[PDB]
Amino acid sequence: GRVRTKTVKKAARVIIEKYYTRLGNDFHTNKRVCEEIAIIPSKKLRNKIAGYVTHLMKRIQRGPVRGISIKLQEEERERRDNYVPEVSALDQEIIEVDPDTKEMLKLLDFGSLSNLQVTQPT
Amino acid sequence: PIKLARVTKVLGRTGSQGQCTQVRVEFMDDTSRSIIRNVKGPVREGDVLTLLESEREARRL
Amino acid sequence: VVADAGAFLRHAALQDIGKNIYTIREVVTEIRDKATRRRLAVLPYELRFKEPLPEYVRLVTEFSKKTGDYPSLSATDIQVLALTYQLEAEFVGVSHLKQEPQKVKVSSSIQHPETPLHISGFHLPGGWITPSNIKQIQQELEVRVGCLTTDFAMQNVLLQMGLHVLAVNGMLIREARSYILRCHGCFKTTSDMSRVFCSHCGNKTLKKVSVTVSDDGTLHMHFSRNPKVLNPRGLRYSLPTPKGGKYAINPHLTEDQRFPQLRLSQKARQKTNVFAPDYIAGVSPFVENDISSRSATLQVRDSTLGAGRRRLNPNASRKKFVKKR
Amino acid sequence: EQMTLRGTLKGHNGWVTQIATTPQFPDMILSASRDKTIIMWKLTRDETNYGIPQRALRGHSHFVSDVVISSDGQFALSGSWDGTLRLWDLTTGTTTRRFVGHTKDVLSVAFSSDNRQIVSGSRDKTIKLWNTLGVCKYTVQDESHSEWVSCVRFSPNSSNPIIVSCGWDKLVKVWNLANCKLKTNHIGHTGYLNTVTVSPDGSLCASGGKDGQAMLWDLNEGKHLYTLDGGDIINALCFSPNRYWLCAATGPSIKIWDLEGKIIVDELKQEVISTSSKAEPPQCTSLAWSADGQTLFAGYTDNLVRVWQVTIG
RNA sequence: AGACUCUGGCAUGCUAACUAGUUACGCGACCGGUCGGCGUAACUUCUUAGAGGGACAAGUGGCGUUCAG
Ligand SMILES: [Zn+2]
Repeated sequence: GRVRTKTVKKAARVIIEKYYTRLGNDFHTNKRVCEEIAIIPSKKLRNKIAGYVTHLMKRIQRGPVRGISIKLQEEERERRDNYVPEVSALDQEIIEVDPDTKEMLKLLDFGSLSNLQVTQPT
Repeated sequence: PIKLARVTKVLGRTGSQGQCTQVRVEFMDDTSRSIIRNVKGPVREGDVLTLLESEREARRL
Repeated sequence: VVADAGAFLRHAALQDIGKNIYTIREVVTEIRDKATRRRLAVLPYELRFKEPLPEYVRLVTEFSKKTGDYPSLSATDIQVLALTYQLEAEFVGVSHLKQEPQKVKVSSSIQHPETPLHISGFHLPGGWITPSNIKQIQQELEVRVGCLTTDFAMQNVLLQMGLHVLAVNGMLIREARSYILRCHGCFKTTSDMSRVFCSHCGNKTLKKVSVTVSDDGTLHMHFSRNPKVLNPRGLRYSLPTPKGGKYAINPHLTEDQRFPQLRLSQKARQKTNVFAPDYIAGVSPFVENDISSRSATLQVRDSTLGAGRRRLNPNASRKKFVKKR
Repeated sequence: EQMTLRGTLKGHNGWVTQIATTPQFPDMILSASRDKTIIMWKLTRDETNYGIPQRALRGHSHFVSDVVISSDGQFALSGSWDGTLRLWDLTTGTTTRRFVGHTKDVLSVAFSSDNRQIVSGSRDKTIKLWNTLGVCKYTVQDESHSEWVSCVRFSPNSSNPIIVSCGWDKLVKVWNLANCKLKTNHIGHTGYLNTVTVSPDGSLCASGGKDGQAMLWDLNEGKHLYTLDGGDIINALCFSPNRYWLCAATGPSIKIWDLEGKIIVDELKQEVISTSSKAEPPQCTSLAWSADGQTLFAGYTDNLVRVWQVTIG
């Protein structure tokens, strides 16, 4: 059958990683921009690269890939990562606690905690 | 009695040398009687056969 | 009439029943079954894709974390819930539906959680599965808008609001009998039945508890007052030193530990179906075992295979000549 | 005021990239395509079909990216990816002159009401001035564009003869004849540019591209005026000669704007099939407004020209 | 090994060809036509020999851990 070359793949990844903005879904446009971006000797090789780019973008615009880093999804990812809510999830009104746990707390000087609700195992 | 046939599905290749085709036969007698038969030669899905004996049933199990 | 993914999945042809047929565009694209997608490709098109306002989505989630279902829910699940709420607000009066649910009533019994009540075939002292009973087997069956939700986590939030919902059947659903899991360390409930570690404290400590939700909006839980359940039997046992590599099967202790991939070959994990139309021609009555591939010699097994073997306590006695894979 | 499909035009194998409508004849309309063929259509507007092809202008060795008509409906001009700029005769259906100078893909072609003023815009990073006979007037190199020259149009106005050139370098550059001097730089875009269209009055220009935001600039002032947001990428931009209407070809659909109130007029899309859910709908590459003021000519990736007519009510 | 290069298939697009050919136009021969008869204005269809294109699994559908294929 037919299988993609390592060289073709790596170059494609480079081209997507750097210049995602220039590329699209039109194969020919992607080919031409590739030709105007990278130092490619062979036509066939260039074509292959373009194809790989095209496939990649068909795939990538649906959802993010495992391999490369996009210059928009880096920002987006960062935004999603450095997120914090308004109210902390540990700052809770009433926390449910075991009798044993309560006992332990008492044996640590913290018998004067207010937020605890000692629920019995029914 | 001579009964005409249909081809519902082409299953695989039987025979020693891979010469016989195992084929699902629907009847053209309106009945949904699906008997699996062996054919010699090229058969595609949508062929119509002329079976000499309809009572026969080819290698099932 | 807001359709969930379960409606298409169970092939509920209730396109004749409702007129307000609306769904999310996401839930119909998430289905991986070919027959349901084939059904989507044919059905009389009166359905209309709708996405709700973020004001309503914020309002659903506001009390979804109060009822204790929000972790069990999905993103798409909230979307359907919000769709119903904003559709009810559009046509009918919004004042019908309550904000903030009710305090749950605790009612304990001495029955074991594994008792086969509410299983249709099983019968105590006549309860028969008949060729008439098959379409009747649904749940607990009793005007303009509703839902087609088969998921209980969905149904719970819907009925807490007071949104009149239904199932694959024509008439409205009143009482919702199902099981939920409660962790006996942190007491945080999940409606997701599949999971084995809790979302909160991560231990393998989730235990089955039966719940009922009325159309009124009241919840009650039946806790097991049975010492067999909360018994510290086969729990402390010495564990092997953690091995890495390709073949090492670790004892499985957290929900998110990285296992080395050990899959079964396609020759192996093919089950024989006898109801195939072309089955009779195939030489042998059963699909051949795999014995040639590496997965067989490494003794890679399916998750369902070896189930009760896990339930036995490790500090016990296996037969003198067996090793437990 | 509504927009409705009057008919559909079939005749191209490759994508319809540019449509050129003539003011002189409201009965014959020219359409460029990727199948290396530019078809002159004879309109019949029957229930069977809206128009039958009359002549197919074969000659180019690559995609015909831009076609343009003349002041009179007797001359055509095309710019194809092979670096060839070809002057066509619509009467004979044969080439008259061949304009050779570019090394790369000739993207866009410009033509005046004066007629003896031809400007080609190529990926060669170069603007070239041409005579009707084939003489190169002036080669532009001194700070033309950092990247590909996307689209080039003139100003159909009795005032200053101004050329507008947008590029892939994120800039809109304004040039003036006889001096060939950079008049106005227009900075305010995210992503590459695709199309430029000048007002029929000769006062405003509209530029768009990747961002999906049609940026409106003034010709006389050199000033920002409007920003018109859209869903997807902009392929083509269009003006109405009578209605003061900015029609922009978006992703799969077309979006019509009224600039007087910044209001949407109508969205234009026809697709019923839900079976191809994981497949992307055919994009609309070309867009041209007819001389009538009611008829729209839209070229798609589906290699199919669709026509839109105005039904009042 | 693959990749690299060539080669072949394709161009009524381009570059040319007094050792390639066609068309038209003159003269002649023959019965308004036939002529591998002869003489320069048409430039490449045929012929040649080069450049540049052109195919990349490009697109659609199905199958696929929904990815590799
Ligand atoms: Zn817990």
